[PDB]
Amino acid sequence: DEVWVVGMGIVMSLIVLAIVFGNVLVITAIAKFERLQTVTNYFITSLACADLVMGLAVVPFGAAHILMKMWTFGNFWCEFWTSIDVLCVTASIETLCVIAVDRYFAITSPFKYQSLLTKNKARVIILMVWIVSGLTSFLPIQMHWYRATHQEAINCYAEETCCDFFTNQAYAIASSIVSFYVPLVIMVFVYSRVFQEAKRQLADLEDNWETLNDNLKVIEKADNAAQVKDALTKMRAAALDAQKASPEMKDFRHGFDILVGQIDDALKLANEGKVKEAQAAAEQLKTTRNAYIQKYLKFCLKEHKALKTLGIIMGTFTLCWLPFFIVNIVHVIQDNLIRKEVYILLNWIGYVNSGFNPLIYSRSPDFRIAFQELL
Ligand SMILES: C=CCc1ccccc1OC[C@@H](O)CNC(C)C
Repeated sequence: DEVWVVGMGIVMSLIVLAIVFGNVLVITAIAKFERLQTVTNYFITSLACADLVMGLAVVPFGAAHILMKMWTFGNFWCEFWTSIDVLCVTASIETLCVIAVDRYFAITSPFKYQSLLTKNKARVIILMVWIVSGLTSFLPIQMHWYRATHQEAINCYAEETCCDFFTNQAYAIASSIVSFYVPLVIMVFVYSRVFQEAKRQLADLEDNWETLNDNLKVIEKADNAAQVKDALTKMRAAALDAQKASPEMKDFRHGFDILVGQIDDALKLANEGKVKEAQAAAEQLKTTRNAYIQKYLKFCLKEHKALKTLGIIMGTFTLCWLPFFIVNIVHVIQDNLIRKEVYILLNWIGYVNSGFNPLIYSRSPDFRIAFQELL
C-alpha cells in the first residue's frame, strides 16, 4: 500500500508533465516559427492541442480518481470530464485521418494542394473535425444515451458516488464504431494507398535516371558518332521528361536547365564530332549526375523519413488505443471476462500515448531544429 500510493502518483505526475511539456513545445514551434508553418503543420497543431487538452483536463483527473478512493469534484464536472475525454480521442483520430487524406491530396494531385488547401481551408477543415467530434462526443454524454439499462450501476450515477463509465450496449457499440473503428479504417486504407503511390513516383524518377546511365555508359564511349546522336537524342528526351515531372521546385528546375544545356552542347551544331567534344561533353554529364544523386537521394530520403514519421504516429496511436477499444467490444458481447483492473490499465495505455507524439516529431530534422532553438 505504502509503495503503490507513491509510485503510482509519481508515474502519473511524470506522465502529466511529459505530456504538457511535449505538446506545449510542439504547439509553440508551429505557432512561433515561420520555417514550419503549413497545412500539414496546422493539422499537427490541432492534434497537439487535442493531446494537450487530454493531458490537462483528462489525465490528471483520471489519475486522481484511480489514486483516491472515490470522486471529489461532484456529480457534475464528471460528465464534462468524460465528455472531454471522449472528445480528445475522437478529435485525435479524426485529425489523423485528415492528415492521411491531406498527404494523399499532396502526393497524388499536386498543383491543387497549393491552390485549394490554403490556411483558411485548413482552419475550416480542423474546425469541421472539432465540431463533428464535439457533436458525436458531448451530446451522447450530456444526456440519457450513455446511461446503463441495469440497476447496479444506477447507484453510481447519483448520490455523489462513482464516475466509472458503465457502458450500455447500444452506446458502447455505436461510439466504438463511429468514433474509432470508422476513422481507423479510412485512415489505414488512405495511408496504405499513400505508401503504395509514393514508391511509384520514386520509381518513375528512378527509371528516368536509369535510361540515362546505361545510355551514357554503353553508347557514348564505344564508336560511331551517329549512334551518339541516338543516345543523346534519347538523353535529351529523358532529361526533358524528368524536368516536366518549398525549394524543391526551384532547385530541381534550375538543375535540369544546366543538364539540358550540357546535353545540347553534346549534340553540337557541327556534327561528326566523335572524340573532340562528344566524349568530352559526355564526361561532364558524368559529373552532373554524380552531383545530382546527392540532391535526389536527400529528397527521397527526406520524404521516406517524413512519411515514415507520420507512419509511426499513425501506428503508435493504433498500437496504444486499439487494445482498449478491442476490450470495450468484449464487455458488451459477454461480461465477467475483464474486471476493473486491466480495463483501467488498457485504458491508461491510450492516456500515455498523448506524450509519445512530440518524441516522434523529434525524429524529423525539421522539428528537432525548432525544438533545439526553443529550449
Ligand atoms: C467506448 C468507450 C468510450 C470512448 C469512446 C470514444 C473514445 C474514447 C472512449 O473512451 C476512452 C476513454 O476516454 C474512456 N474514458 C472513460 C473515463 C473510460
